[PDB]
Amino acid sequence: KVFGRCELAAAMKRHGLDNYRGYSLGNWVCAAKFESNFNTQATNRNTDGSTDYGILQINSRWWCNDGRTPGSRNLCNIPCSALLSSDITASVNCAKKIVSDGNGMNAWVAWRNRCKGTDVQAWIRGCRL
Repeated sequence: KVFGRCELAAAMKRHGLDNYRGYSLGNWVCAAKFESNFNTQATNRNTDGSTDYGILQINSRWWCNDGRTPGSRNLCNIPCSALLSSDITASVNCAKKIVSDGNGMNAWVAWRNRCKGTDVQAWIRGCRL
């Protein structure tokens, strides 16, 4: 599923991401834009052999099982395929655990490089929320 910007903002808000760990909703929308272009089916292979999955490009080295990332963990307790669903529940729950893990949203390199320090609220501007 390819979400609209405001559609995703509303879904993320319903699932409790606004202000989660102090990160306003715009941060999460910005992160999804630059990680996946709002596409739940996005997958990208990393040099280390792990793969990033879903709307927030959650990585198989730590967070989910894909059966092909040697030495990895599955801290979210899910198959990585769960992160590709049109229903973002799994991605949101897993993201809550990632962002709570010490480094905050810096876990998403695209957030750090493209959202951090910018007017992230612009990403939810005009949205009925």
